[PDB]
Amino acid sequence: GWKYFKGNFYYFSLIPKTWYSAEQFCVSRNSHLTSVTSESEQEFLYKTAGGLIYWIGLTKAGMEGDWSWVDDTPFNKVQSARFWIPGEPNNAGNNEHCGNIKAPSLQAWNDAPCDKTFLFICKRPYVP
Ligand SMILES: CC(=O)N[C@@H]1[C@@H](O)[C@H](O[C@@H]2O[C@H](COS(=O)(=O)O)[C@H](O)[C@H](O)[C@H]2O)[C@@H](CO)O[C@H]1O
Ligand SMILES: [Ca+2]
Repeated sequence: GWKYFKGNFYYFSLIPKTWYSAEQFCVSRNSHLTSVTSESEQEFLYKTAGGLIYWIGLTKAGMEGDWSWVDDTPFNKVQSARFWIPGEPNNAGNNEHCGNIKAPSLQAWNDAPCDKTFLFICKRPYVP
């Protein structure tokens, strides 16, 4: 079921999970919840998501509560500003510490509670 895009395979889940249970599922398949580091990757993901919400590898880290990628890609605040839905991250209820892809637009990301269940997207490097 994995889809190939620019040197990576992607798994769009059929079953919803909390953010961490999803990450654990990805890790069990030698992958991680997906990072997003280019407009073309953002586009590939939101087009494939077809208007549905999917957990991605976005999650808060450090005392500052800075966003980070679970796959350890450094998070680039400047280059990522364009990828959030206007108004997000809005940290609703002081309890939105993980990130999903929501809107079918380059401006797609939202922060939501880690314990909410959504479909999720794993990313796995292809190694020739
Ligand atoms: C107890 C409760 O239901 N609280 C509501 C909040 O969830 C909600 O805050 C919004 O939550 C959405 C969730 O989007 S999601 O991807 O489906 O998880 C967005 O994150 C949005 O940014 C938040 O403002 C507020 C507003 O609808 O209503 C509360 O009652
Ligand atoms: Ca939010």
